[PDB]
Amino acid sequence: MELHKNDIELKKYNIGVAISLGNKWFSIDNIEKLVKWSLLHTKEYVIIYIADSIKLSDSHAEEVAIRYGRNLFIKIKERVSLSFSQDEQAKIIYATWSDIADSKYKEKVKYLYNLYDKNINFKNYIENFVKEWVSKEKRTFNNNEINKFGRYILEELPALMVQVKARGVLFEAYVYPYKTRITEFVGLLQKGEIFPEIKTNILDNHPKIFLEVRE
Repeated sequence: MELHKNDIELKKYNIGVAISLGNKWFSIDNIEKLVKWSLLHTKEYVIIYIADSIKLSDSHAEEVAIRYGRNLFIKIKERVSLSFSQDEQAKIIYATWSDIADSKYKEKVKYLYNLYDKNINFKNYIENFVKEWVSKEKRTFNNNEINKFGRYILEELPALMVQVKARGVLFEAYVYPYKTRITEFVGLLQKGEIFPEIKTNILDNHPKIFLEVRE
């Protein structure tokens, strides 16, 4: 379980663990290993949050937090309190969607929402994103559901792109087991190589660092 870079063993960064809820790789055991890896390599804190989710709330991410995320976090906490010492447990921050989606963050989401409504090339590219995901599944989805899912990605996009605070604590880097179409998309966005208007408006030359960590 190692990094797939000298600043990492110089422990320059706090590390987030970006959990994909319902993704088969994110067993409790694989989460515990990412948390162990992060505690060893982090500057100080490890931030655990739900990074995506592929009506009790107008915000999809918030609905995921209240319906499933809490019970996920309860299981992670019990596992950690058996696997790690009290002083290591003190370094872990369980960041709900509310701890992340502060004022500044919601302005970034609203910029993306309005771009998704007023720019058809952006809507279409985000929608084509969803279609390739669910082309991999047996289940089928209409165009209205596809357009709904596209909005849901946008809610999580700033957290992948910009360095943000979880309950007062900046984390510059996050770990994820493999490159995805999303992490490739974010990489182009941060460079201004795709939809340059987004970098100009919502990003700021401290880019969120993606660390690929797996067995």
